[PDB]
Amino acid sequence: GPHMKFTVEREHLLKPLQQVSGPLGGRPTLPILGNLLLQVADGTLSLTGTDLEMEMVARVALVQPHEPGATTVPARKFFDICRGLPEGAEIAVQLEGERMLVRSGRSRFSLSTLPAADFPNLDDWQSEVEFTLPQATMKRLIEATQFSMAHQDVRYYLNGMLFETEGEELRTVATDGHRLAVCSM
Amino acid sequence: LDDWQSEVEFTLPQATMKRLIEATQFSMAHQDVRYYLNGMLFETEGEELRTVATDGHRLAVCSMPIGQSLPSHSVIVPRKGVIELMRMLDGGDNPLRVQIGSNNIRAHVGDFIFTSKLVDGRFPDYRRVLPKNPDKHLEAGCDLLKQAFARAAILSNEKFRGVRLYVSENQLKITANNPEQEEAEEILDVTYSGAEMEIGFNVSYVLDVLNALKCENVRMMLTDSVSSVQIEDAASQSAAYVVMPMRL
Amino acid sequence: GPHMSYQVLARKWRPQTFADVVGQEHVLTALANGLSLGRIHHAYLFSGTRGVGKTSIARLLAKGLNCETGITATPCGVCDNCREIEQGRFVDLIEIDAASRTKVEDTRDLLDNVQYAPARGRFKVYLIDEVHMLSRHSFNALLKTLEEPPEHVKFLLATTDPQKLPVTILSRCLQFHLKALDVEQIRHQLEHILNEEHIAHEPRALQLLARAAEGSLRDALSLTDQAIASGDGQVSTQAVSAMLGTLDDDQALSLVEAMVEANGERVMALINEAAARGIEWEALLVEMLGLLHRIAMVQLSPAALGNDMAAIELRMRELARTIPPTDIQLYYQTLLIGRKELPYAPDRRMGVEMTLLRALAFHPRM
Amino acid sequence: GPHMSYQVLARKWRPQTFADVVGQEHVLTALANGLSLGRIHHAYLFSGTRGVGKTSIARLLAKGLNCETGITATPCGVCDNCREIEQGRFVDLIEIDAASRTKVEDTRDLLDNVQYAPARGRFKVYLIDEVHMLSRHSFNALLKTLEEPPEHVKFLLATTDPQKLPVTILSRCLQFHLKALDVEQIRHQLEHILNEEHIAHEPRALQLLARAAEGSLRDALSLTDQAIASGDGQVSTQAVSAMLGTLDDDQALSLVEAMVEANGERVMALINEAAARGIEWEALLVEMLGLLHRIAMVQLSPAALGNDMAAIELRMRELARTIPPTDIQLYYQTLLIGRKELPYAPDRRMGVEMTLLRALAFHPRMPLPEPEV
Amino acid sequence: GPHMSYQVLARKWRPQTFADVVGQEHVLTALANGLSLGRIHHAYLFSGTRGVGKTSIARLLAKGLNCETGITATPCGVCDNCREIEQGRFVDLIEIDAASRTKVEDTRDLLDNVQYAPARGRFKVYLIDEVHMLSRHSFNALLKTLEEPPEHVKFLLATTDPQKLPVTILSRCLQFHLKALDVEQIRHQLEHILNEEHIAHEPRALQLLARAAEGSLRDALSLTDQAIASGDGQVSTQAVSAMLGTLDDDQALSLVEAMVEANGERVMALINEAAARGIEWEALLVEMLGLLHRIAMVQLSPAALGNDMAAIELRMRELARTIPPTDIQLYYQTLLIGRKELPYAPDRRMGVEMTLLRALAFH
Amino acid sequence: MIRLYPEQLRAQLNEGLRAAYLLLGNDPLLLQESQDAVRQVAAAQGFEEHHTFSIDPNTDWNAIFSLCQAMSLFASRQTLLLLLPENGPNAAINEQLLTLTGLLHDDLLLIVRGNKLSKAQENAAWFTALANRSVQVTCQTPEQAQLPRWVAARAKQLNLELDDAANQVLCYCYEGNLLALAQALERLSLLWPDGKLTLPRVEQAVNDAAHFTPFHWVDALLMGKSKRALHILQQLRLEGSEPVILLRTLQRELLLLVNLKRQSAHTPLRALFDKHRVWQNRRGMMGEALNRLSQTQLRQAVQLLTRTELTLKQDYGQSVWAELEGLSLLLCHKPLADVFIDG
DNA sequence: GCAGACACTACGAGTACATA
DNA sequence: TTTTTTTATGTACTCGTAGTGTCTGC
Ligand SMILES: Nc1ncnc2c1ncn2[C@@H]1O[C@H](COP(=O)(O)OP(=O)(O)O)[C@@H](O)[C@H]1O
Ligand SMILES: Nc1ncnc2c1ncn2[C@@H]1O[C@H](COP(=O)(O)OP(=O)(O)O)[C@@H](O)[C@H]1O
Ligand SMILES: Nc1ncnc2c1ncn2[C@@H]1O[C@H](COP(=O)(O)OP(=O)(O)O)[C@@H](O)[C@H]1O
Ligand code: BEF
Ligand code: BEF
Ligand code: BEF
Ligand SMILES: [Mg+2]
Ligand SMILES: [Mg+2]
Ligand SMILES: [Mg+2]
Ligand SMILES: [Zn+2]
Ligand SMILES: [Zn+2]
Repeated sequence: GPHMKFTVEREHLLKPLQQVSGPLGGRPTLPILGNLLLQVADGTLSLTGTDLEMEMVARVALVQPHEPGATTVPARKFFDICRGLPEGAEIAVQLEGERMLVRSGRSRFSLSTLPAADFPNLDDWQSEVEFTLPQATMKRLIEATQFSMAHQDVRYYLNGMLFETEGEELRTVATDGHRLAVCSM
Repeated sequence: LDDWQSEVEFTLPQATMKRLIEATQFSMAHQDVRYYLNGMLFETEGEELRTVATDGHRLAVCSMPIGQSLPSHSVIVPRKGVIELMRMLDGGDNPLRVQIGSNNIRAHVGDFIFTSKLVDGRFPDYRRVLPKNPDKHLEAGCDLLKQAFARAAILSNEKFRGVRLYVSENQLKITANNPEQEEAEEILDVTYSGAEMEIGFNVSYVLDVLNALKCENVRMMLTDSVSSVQIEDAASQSAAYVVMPMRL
Repeated sequence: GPHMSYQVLARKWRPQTFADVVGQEHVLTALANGLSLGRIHHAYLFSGTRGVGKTSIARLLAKGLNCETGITATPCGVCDNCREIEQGRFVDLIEIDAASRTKVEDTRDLLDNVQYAPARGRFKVYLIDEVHMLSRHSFNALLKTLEEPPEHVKFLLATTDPQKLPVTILSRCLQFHLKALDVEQIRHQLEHILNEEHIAHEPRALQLLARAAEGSLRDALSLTDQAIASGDGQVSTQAVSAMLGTLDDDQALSLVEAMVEANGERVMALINEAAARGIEWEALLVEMLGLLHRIAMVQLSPAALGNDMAAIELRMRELARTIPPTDIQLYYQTLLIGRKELPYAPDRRMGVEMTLLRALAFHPRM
Repeated sequence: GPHMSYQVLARKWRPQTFADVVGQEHVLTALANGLSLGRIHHAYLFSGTRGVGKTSIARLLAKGLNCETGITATPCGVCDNCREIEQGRFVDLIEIDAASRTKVEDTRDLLDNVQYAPARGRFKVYLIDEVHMLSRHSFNALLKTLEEPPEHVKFLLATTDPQKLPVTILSRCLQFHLKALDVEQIRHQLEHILNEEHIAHEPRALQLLARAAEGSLRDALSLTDQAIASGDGQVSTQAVSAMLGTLDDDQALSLVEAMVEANGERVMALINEAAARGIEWEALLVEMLGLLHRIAMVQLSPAALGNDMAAIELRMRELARTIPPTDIQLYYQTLLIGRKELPYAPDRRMGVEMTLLRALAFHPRMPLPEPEV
Repeated sequence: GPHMSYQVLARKWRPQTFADVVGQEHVLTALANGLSLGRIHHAYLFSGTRGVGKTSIARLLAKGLNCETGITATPCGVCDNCREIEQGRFVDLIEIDAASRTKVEDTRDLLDNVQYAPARGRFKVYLIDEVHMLSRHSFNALLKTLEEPPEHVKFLLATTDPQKLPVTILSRCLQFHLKALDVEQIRHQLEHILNEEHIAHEPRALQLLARAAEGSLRDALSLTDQAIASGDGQVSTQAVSAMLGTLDDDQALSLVEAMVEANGERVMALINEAAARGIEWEALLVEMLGLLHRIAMVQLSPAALGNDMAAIELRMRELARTIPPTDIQLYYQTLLIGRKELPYAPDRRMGVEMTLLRALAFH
Repeated sequence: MIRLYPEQLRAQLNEGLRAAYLLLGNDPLLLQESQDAVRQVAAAQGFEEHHTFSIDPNTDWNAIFSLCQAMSLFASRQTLLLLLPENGPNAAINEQLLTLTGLLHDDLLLIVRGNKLSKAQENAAWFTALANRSVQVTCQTPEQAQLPRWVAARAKQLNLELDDAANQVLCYCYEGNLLALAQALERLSLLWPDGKLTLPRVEQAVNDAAHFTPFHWVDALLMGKSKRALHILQQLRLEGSEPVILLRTLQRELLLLVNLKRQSAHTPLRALFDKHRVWQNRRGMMGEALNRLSQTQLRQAVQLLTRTELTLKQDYGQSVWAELEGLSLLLCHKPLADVFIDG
């Protein structure tokens, strides 16, 4: 039914694919979780990758003509297709019937997909604490107190960072046990 | 261990032996019923020290001229000895002194001489294995072919990494399938002229060959679908490879 | 360092041509008809007792399948492919020491590379020897390749016995039962081999070697090589008689008549004398069974004795006259059971003594 | 035309339409009725002895399911999908040689790939052949998928010894047992094969092949090819008889009748004739034991004789009527002891001679007379 | 043609509420009484045999623990979360096929979601089907999760061979044992199933199906699918009569009963059945010998076994006492001689035929 | 080191903790429930953080990390729960335990859990150094004759009423498998909160899941009870021990019994048992066993047993396990076999 | 560069099971 | 209260470890 049209370049497609398919390694329980969700909405590409715990969504501008739709592609195969193609080459994509065909002029691949309805998404919620923190400040917050985490601990909550906020300041608690760390930016 | 007779001395930089072994190591048998098939054949000629490795379905022969008179002698060295010898190669400035015997291979590198036992068998005649007629010959860019084959192989069948060449006038079409049917097609502009032809064959082997030689422009020679393909570089003829087709 | 290493007759005289094979007329005719007529098959298993030639027939078939002349019934013997198969270098004849390479891992490995085209020959022959020692998983792994192999690959199986194979594999090959070779074929082949090898031989010695081999070229030929070491340069009747432990004398029938008359002392004295002289015991009981058979046969139908039996008729016919027909069969059964239990006895002489006492227990009155 | 390629009778003559099967009724009818009524169960196991058709029946059913038109019990031989499965390597039929796929590392990958939709036809048919070879972890992995597979996946399991499977797998899937064929069906199939092959044949040779096939059609076809090779391209009673080692020569009834009539000279003459014929003695003894067994069975009930044995039925009936059961049992026991002692006899001919002689001299109505006292 | 795909009766008639579970009154009532009140152990191990309801009951607990109404022994009828669990998709129940997930590199990750917040509805609850395939280290991870389980989560568990679990986890888990269905239960359930859709049925076919089911309900449903197939949309006595060649079991006692006399066609019918069935002839004769030996035992002791063939405690006893012990000893001699010489017969069928003929030759 | 019973370990738990605790003895479930009671008592007390460590050779001591360093956010004391190997530890682990005790903090508790140790393992360096302040306690499952009282006492502790018939069917179905017994008790309590269970459905909620070690098998066979022995063999199903253990057992007692019958004409059976102290709970159970036999009876038993001995090991028979059913049942009503088998 | 990540692949061991 | 006592050979599986390709923001 749905038939999407990609017309993109490698340099503007390699990095979003890396950021969306990095954590997607290994074998997930639902086979769709091992798959990468492609959505073509307006002049926008949405690449979604999940592990039932975290979702990475990359947005890519579509300057060249396109067609809206939604499908899912084996992440490793699609990434290896986009990788290795000649630098500056244009990837065109048409999802016909069951299979998705990618083309780079002199190359053509036909990849098997899975219906987009099967892909899980995280329900909307209310964001209590919304802020626009400077990126460098968040980087400092993470790095100055991330070396102490106590990964793989019996507490089953000592394994994660804590974030506390008050007024115009915030702190990151490095729950570790024999180690503690805090950062006040 | 004592010394040996029939002991010809070699004087060659470690880079020469490294190039040779790296040229014919990926096609050396690993735990196969043909016991002589393991290891490499080192054969001495007045022109070079030719070396031959084969699984029965990948025949890689390298020929680097040595510049010394060599009495004709054919040796087979097992896989373990070859791997160890390749590990002991480095630097490229020291002259390696390879000493052959009836049942042993010794080698002087720097200040140390190491030895390896020698497989007892009669290795096949590689020249007969090489095709007797290169009637259909084509040349294509080495890196272009390598990239195209990697692209095609990324959808190839997992256990049997098998693709299919279709050679038409100045065109190579790579087609690959797999379980959970997926089709990979890629077209390359090549320097070919002759009869239209199709041939199925393993793609891991061809990617390995192209990785080993890595010239500017490769050329392969072939006659018929059942016929094996003989791939070498178009610059020289020092290294040749033979890949046996899939299907039949 | 002799010619390679086959100074032994067992390896030197393996046939190289269908014309050079002895016996096996039915299977040779079938293979020749199949090769010439065009009816070819992908899986032949040759089943028969040891030293009959199933490995040799398989290798000769492999030659015939890959001769440059074409698919020829008789291999060239001189063409390059035949020479390579003789040397073992031929990269399409994949011989398997299946008794040694038993793991299903290696069977799977050799089945993965079946799709490849043959390197030089027409057919990629998978000669498998001692198939019956494949692990059950290996047998079942061979199934879908044996049934429908690609057009270019042909399987050869060479097993000592066919019944150990699963009934699935046994139903996917041509079962060629190699008929065991009778005495005359062995004698003629041995005489021809010795004439080619230029060593003097006596016909009766060859008859002994034939009758002691129980139908096997390899067994008889190994026995001849053993005799050559004993009998200096010649297979002489005396040397092979002493080595093989044959019953040259007449003590066999003497202790037969002692045993059937319940003469325990006489039987024990004869056994002691034979052991002192250095007799062999299995041949003793074989001779017992033969003499008892002759006695019974002339008890039923007279004038049945021949040569030595016809000479010792003066005793044999008297024994047939005095011994009832019922007791002859019982003596024969007891002696053959004793021969069956000879391996299961710590001392061979003690086993023969046990057998004779079991026989005498039929009439142990005195 | 006759298409002279001479390529293995077994593979050339594998059934391709739903009607070419040898005559398995209780499974072909069930499959056809299921496909007609729309009850396409998602998993079912074919069992039965070697070479009856289960691997062939699975291919026919995959042909029927994935036909271009609507699901039809009798597949067509013209549409693209049926032609492809006919030629093998069909796109949607995944034929898994399970004997080569036993590690759980591959069954897990199979269940990983099962989700993706097929491209052609309706279903993707997983024909897992030799199921009983899968390792235990593979079976447990297959369990949950077999209970509730996706909408478009059918599992064609075929095996030889279903009792090896874990009982839960037997529960998950249907069970079709393919009975070993009768002699009439297999002989008719051999007649059809040879007639279409344009090869002359003799009825006795076909009956011999059917008898020696042990009720499995591939055995008969392999034997037919071996006999075609054995003869000069023609199936003849003489060639089949000499190749099988059977004793149709001089029958065996003469020998047993000489036994019951206590004529040692006739037994000797027949033994000498067989020896000149170069026959194997253990086969002769097996034939005599079989004759005795059939005589006893007919004495209990005259309808025990087989139609393939209708050549000597009058003398069979007469011997059943004359000899008392006890003498038959004594002959059977004596000959069976002789066969047991054959490997340990000094010579097979001599051992069989003495077995015949022992079974003769112990005959109560006419024993061998005591010589003098 | 390609329409009306009647999927398996094993999957279509899968129970939805505790009122649709046939048999297993003890488990149903125990969990019903336990759900009204809050005493819920953190792990429920289900065990039984092939195809009874362990998975079905586990689906029912996922139905019950998670509902808009709350923890209810009574069903929900329709409510989002439990509605969602009628089909496959559901957020706070994840069904780990433990057979496909045996290594720690998978099960540690799966159990690592226990410390995340539960999805819509309380009681993050997952069903680790066929637990006996977990690796040892996987069991250690499961134990470390069970010893300190988060209060907001629970998780069920199922198997078929409970002896393979470590004693620690078995002792921790509140094991329910699920019994094999009785013949009457399966028969009535199959009657109901056949009446439900459209298929006519006669009772004898259903007793035969229940007897051949060996107690598993899923087995009965597979055999009723086969019966419908063979019978052309009607499970009459003839299709199940074709099945009767498989479910016909009592054969070794009838031949023993017919040996002591000349019954005529009984021996021929029984040997025909044995040949067409192809069971182990050596085992057949060994069973013959065992029956005959226990008969000889009964001759010298009026009630020697008693528990032998309770269904044939009114016919086997006659030949256990009426037949003289000397005849029994002679028959034992005949059968022993037959077994000793059986493998050397031309065929083992011929050998057993000859044993029967020798037995019938004397008396 | 005190070597007491858990019925007193509860008392020492109620009083001041006597440093490290070591509870031992092969336990179906009593070890785990004692551990749970220790856990709840500690949670009531200071120590709350139960760190689980598996004592095993070839496994390094990560406990030193807890031993050398103190907790920083919530000290709250803590307890090291050690799981011993089923054969006991080795000298290296035994001395590293002493090193750990040398690293012991005042808020640290050492709990060592395992089965009975060897004398050298019992008298290791760590136990010897801890003999001054630590305690030792051991327990074992009740026997067959001791089961009914234990079950009734547990029922009275759980405030649910039982009956004689219910206790009989429980001790038959669950004989020594207390985990199954406890689960069945909970199931009967939850199924009917009436509090009155006499024989209404106790069989309905109880299966046949119990352990059966071979020593009792002859205890039935010596009576020659056909139905009882057959039921015992049917109970042995699904926990089926390989035949060799059962065969070794009955050949042991039958050789002993045949020697006893040979010597019966000599010094009487009691003073003969004085040599045969096989602790069959009196050596008198064998005394009433030997009352019902004969020399020919022993011959008929030994012939079948020795024929089976070569029937399973010479040719690897598959029915041989079921042969244990054959041999045990035929002896029940066979005063003496009139040859006809004489194997 | 580049070393360290990071993956990936192969090997031994310990364990569980099967079959002759 | 400590008490006897079957194997060879093969096949899988899962957990460490070890060695190596490859390549990424460092
Ligand atoms: N049919 C035969 N013709 C000629 N020589 C034979 C024949 N059979 C056996 N031999 C001799 O026996 C030796 C071993 O034969 P081989 O074929 O290995 O027997 P096997 O069937 O037992 O492997 C050969 O080298 C050859 O000398
Ligand atoms: N029912 C049948 N009809 C026709 N040929 C058959 C039949 N069964 C077996 N065969 C013959 O046996 C050959 C292989 O049969 P196959 O179906 O592989 O048996 P299996 O069930 O053992 O795999 C076929 O090529 C065919 O010639
Ligand atoms: N108590 C039951 N009520 C209804 N159907 C049942 C019951 N038990 C088993 N079944 C049937 O058997 C099929 C498989 O049941 P399942 O619960 O998976 O058995 P298992 O205990 O072996 O996992 C179900 O689809 C259902 O049809
Ligand atoms: F039987 Be032979 F010696 F291969
Ligand atoms: F040859 Be069949 F698949 F047993
Ligand atoms: F799914 Be059940 F355990 F057969
Ligand atoms: Mg051989
Ligand atoms: Mg098949
Ligand atoms: Mg289940
Ligand atoms: Zn069609
Ligand atoms: Zn609900």
